[PDB]
Amino acid sequence: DGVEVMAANCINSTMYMLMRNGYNVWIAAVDFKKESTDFPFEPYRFHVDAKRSYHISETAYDIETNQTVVNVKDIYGASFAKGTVAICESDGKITEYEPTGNSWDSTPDIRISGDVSGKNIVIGFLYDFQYVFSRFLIKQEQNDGTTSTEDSGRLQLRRAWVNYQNTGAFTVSVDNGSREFNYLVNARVGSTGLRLGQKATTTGQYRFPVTGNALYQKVSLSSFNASPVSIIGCGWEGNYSRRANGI
Amino acid sequence: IKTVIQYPVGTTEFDIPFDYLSRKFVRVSLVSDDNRRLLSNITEYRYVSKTRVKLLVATTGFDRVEIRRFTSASERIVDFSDGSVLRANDLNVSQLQSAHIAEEARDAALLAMPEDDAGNLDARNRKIVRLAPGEAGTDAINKNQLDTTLGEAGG
Amino acid sequence: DQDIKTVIQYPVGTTEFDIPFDYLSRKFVRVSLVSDDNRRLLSNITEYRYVSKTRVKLLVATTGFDRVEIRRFTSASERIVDFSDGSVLRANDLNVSQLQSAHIAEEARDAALLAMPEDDAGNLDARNRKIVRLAPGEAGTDAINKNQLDTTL
Amino acid sequence: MDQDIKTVIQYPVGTTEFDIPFDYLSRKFVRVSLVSDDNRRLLSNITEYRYVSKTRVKLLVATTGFDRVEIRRFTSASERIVDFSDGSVLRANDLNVSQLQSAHIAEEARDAALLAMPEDDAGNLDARNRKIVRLAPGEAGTDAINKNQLDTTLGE
Amino acid sequence: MNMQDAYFGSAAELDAVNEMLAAIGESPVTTLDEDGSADVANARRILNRINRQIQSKGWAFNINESATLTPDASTGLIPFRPAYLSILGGQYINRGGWVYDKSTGTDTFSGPITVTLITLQDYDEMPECFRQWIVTKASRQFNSRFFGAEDVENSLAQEEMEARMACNEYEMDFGQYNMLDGDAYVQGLIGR
Amino acid sequence: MNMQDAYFGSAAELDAVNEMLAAIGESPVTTLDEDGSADVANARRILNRINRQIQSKGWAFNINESATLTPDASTGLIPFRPAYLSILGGQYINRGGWVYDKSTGTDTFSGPITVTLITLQDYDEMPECFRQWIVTKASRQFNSRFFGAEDVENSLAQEEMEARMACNEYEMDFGQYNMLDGDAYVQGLIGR
Amino acid sequence: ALVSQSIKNLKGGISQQPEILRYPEQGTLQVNGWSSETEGLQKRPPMVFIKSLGPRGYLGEDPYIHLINRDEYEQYYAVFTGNDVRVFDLSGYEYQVR
Repeated sequence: DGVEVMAANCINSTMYMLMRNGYNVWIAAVDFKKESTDFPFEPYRFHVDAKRSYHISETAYDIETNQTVVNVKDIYGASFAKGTVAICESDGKITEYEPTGNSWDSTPDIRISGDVSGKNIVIGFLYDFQYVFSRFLIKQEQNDGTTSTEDSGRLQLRRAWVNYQNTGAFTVSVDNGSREFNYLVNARVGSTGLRLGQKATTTGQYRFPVTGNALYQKVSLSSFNASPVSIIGCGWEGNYSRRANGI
Repeated sequence: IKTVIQYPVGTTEFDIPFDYLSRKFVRVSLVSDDNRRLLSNITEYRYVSKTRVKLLVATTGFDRVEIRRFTSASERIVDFSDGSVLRANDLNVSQLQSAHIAEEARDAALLAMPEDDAGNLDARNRKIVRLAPGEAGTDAINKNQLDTTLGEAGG
Repeated sequence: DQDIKTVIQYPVGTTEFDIPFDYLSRKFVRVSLVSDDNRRLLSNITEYRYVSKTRVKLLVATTGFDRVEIRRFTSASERIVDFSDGSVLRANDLNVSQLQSAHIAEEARDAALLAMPEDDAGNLDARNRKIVRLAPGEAGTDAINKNQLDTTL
Repeated sequence: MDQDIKTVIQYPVGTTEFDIPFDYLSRKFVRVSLVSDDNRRLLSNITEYRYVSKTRVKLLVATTGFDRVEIRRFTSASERIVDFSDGSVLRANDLNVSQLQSAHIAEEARDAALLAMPEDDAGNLDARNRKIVRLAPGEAGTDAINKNQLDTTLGE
Repeated sequence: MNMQDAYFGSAAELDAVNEMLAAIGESPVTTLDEDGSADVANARRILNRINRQIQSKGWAFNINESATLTPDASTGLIPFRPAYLSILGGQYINRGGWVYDKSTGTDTFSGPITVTLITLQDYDEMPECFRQWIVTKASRQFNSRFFGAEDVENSLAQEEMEARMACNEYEMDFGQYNMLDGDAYVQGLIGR
Repeated sequence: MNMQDAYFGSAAELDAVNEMLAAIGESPVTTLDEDGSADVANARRILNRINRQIQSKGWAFNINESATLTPDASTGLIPFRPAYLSILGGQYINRGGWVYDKSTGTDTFSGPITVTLITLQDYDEMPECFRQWIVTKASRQFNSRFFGAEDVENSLAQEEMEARMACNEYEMDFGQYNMLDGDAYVQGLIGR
Repeated sequence: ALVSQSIKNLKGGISQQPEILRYPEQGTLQVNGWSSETEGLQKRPPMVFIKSLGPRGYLGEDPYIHLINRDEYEQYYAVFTGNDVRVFDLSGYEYQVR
């Protein structure tokens, strides 16, 4: 929210860069790892921002309150203003820990729940991957190399679909002037990929209803998750009903 | 009755016999035949362990210490979320909350008069206090009516 | 306990009433006109309408009835969430699935608490109410009505 | 039956085949009993009765000496029909059945709670033409009395 | 888990909407959100209209020829509820939100009036043959309004016709109408 | 349901699903429970709907003209279970989830009532001719909804018509109806 | 009738052009997205946090920063504040400068 980026320099894939926060300055890197994880214990990449691995001390558990108190400032060495802190255990469980009140500088402690002790959690801030489509209009390839649309008659588009490689349970939102519909893409029930122990890989294609005039239906994407997403393509279909043929 | 237990006063340490999903569902209260008061956590008592508690305040004026389970249906112990790995234990605990509420409902019925076996209503060797005089023959009769009517016939 | 949330009764004289509990379906909500001698369940569709999610309005007259009752009665035969193979798994469905069973169980607990409870002395408390009907007792320790008493007299 | 009770039904005798009026998750949860005012006895599957169809049963034992036939649902709370384990594929049937078992137990608690003596609309306790069995002797002036005291004071 | 030992049933309303979506080849929906998904919002709106429309036609089981309407207590006005799909057996026109006598120019009734009434009923409260017609007709409409395929519309046109015949036979089987002994005028002529 | 052997109730239903899959050119499956997918699940849903649709039409073997419904013991309410495809032979209309009477405005019944009932019966315990019709009709409906081919639907339409005739002949052979000695009115006229 | 179009790949990007003129691949908004060559669109890789360099203003309000890449072993990250110079390595350690 108030994080300022300065001096972003990259060596090979890794991209080093320094940030200001309003409380502290730190150095961070972005690595384009493929089929690998930052830390050995985590099952997958845990796409959570400002991530680092912390080993909670054994004594950091209270029988009275039955909570494992974790300090954000003691594990990061800095202080943060706002954001949803996500704490990820080894098995893949993820819990969001929004601050109790008035930023993290005032209240930097996290209560957790049951006994955790030493488990090597991964702590970071969740970031929102958002992408909105252009209007689903009829596009003609033409011959000079540019794409041209036609807008003589209205088009009532009926359904749309999205193709995805793996994804991590993102969501699809359809918005027009009046209302707003949300469709969630995730692993199908009764699928070999979806197993109780393991993470959901969910390869396939998803079709969702988008109804109304083409010019007003707005389709967007959002993840806000620690799981990776991967959208390949999309499509649509509807009733054109042109009035006058174009010479 | 598993969800409700009562202990005589005189000890600071008391056990919790029933399994509970959250510490907030457990209710600790001081019970006397005249008055009854609830105890708040931390200030009035603290948890020695998972199954044991200790009372910080004094128990004067109260005959018994009661521990009862009151599972809240409004709040769910297991919050299912996308992007978090689902577990078999999470599914098992999710059903367990509904099962615990049903168990309290069965016990709460047992505190009142439920039907036993072939219909009827049983008071488990418990007398019925207060009650009102019966206007009609079908209506139950209190001991005052018996004493007056058969006391005069008796004497 | 007096924290019962599923059952509430309002006196007549107002066209609109508030539902104090949350519900999963509109057909799990029961609205009735209650009197000392007569009691009838107001249907949906015709008798009343929903002003909002938490408020109803009576379209009928309450003459002859003293109180208006709103009670939650969730049915387990009608599942709110049905899971199908090949359908996207959503955490909202799992949350609602658990909620329906809790709603029925909470209704069970409220019904039991609404019965006559035993006081702290360990014996049943009638709270100055009179027990009615009560078919005559045949066993020795059974409770009796005055028909048993009058024949005894 | 009726609007408030679903898991309990009683049929008068006079026929051999009876209908199960509720949905169930296992045949062990359906209990068939022969009910009379004096006594009431339970019937076992196969030997005493056999399942005509998924919702109808036929009883092989004679129904003499009894007034009614009761069919009641008893879902096992301790024993879960669906047990979830890690590494196994998640199926919709398992999710449906696991949800239903918790729901069926909840209904059975609701019927048991409603069968307890409720307050009626008039504002007083309603025994609903059921005799109060057991009960302890009443000592204070405003106490419910049993027939032992009624017989005791009759002697004098 | 052995399915033969278990007997349970799902929600009838959910299946009807769920069966409507399968008519165009879409995947099932777990719950009737009505807000998150446009299919549920569009399908239930169509299903409610088709259910209401078919009942208003008038059949031997939903027509109540002895229905009575109490005319309030203080004023004679009778509320003409929108649930009333049709009022017959007399001339009543819903003049101003109230029942109008239309034969005597009066809006206030001293006592209850007997009318032939068709009140709206829940979808699950219908005979199975009528339920199949409601779903098939609604899904056929739901195709044309929203999906609008060609081979799907042709297939559903035959399905709706077949379902309408099944309801017609049930109408005759339920009523058992006769042109000699059940007829209102020939029966008098039979007397000798 | 098969009380003799529970295997037959699942093997037969496996073949029905395994036969609708082949209608669109799909390799057979081996275990129905362990093969979820989104295509087998759609197949079972259509098979279930088609099964009760054909049964609810009314045939000489699934109609019980002497069926009785016991109306509880203390109360007089008959639950209207969803297994009752059609309750005709009277004026019972399923008022509020219970059995109504229409002719008499009552819901409670003193004693058992006889009525012509059609009860939803399992697929595996149907006549073989009707089992073939149910599968062939379901596979034809399963093609149009999801695959929606052209030459496949033309071939399946002929098969459904051919299979329906076989049931019609069996329905006639089962009942062996007579217009002289089986007719309910000519029998009296034949008397001499 | 029912007419359909498909966008095979979402390499695209962002377009400020009017919706009629822009290509199907280009979108209107894209935040925290990595449009890879093989996979059409991906969430950007997580930002790992290593070391804290001190309070805000430790590097000045508007510093000039240069990266020194000499060997695989040594990489220096020189910062010129308003009135001072500071040197850090890629591991976050600070070197005193005189």
